[PDB]
Amino acid sequence: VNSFSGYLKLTDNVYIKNADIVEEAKKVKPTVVVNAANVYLKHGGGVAGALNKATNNAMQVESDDYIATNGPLKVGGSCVLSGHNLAKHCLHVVGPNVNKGEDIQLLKSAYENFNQHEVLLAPLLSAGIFGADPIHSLRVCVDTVRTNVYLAVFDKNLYDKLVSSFL
Ligand SMILES: O=C(N[C@H]1c2ccccc2C[C@H]1C(=O)O)c1ccc(NC(=O)C2CC2)cc1
Repeated sequence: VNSFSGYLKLTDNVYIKNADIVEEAKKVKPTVVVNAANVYLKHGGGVAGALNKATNNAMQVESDDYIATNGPLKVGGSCVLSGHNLAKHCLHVVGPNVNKGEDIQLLKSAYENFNQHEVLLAPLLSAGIFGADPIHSLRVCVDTVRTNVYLAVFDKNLYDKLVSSFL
């Protein structure tokens, strides 16, 4: 039993809710919140900008030190950093950004990072300002992630479309 509330169950291990991932993280304080990161960990907008703002920019400060030491992530890769006031840990995962021309096949590799964590609160990777089709992202999630994932979808209209079209 866990503390996630109001989710629709899609499969054995994937759950979905119309929710603001920031508000959801603040209430649940999950072990892992996933950030929709880029390779530079520049958290300017979308989910990343929102999560970083909620940390009062502490996420960005920590991220800048990470990059200065380690260099950029790979598209499809991830790193574990602090969850600050939102979660124990933040798993920064880089899905391909279609608005930069990155290969959508890398979306499966991106979701594979979730399998290193037993339970996660997450957005749909490569959705929103990353330019992928969220219906496709949900399909890849379901077909790739085997651990327990609680998906937060900010837009109610999109949430309803994702549920109604789910196979
Ligand atoms: O952009 C956002 N979500 C979309 C996005 C973008 C980029 C990558 C993946 C995704 C998934 C997509 C979604 O709706 O699930 C987003 C989510 C939450 C906030 N919360 C706040 O601003 C708090 C109220 C002050 C802001 C933006």
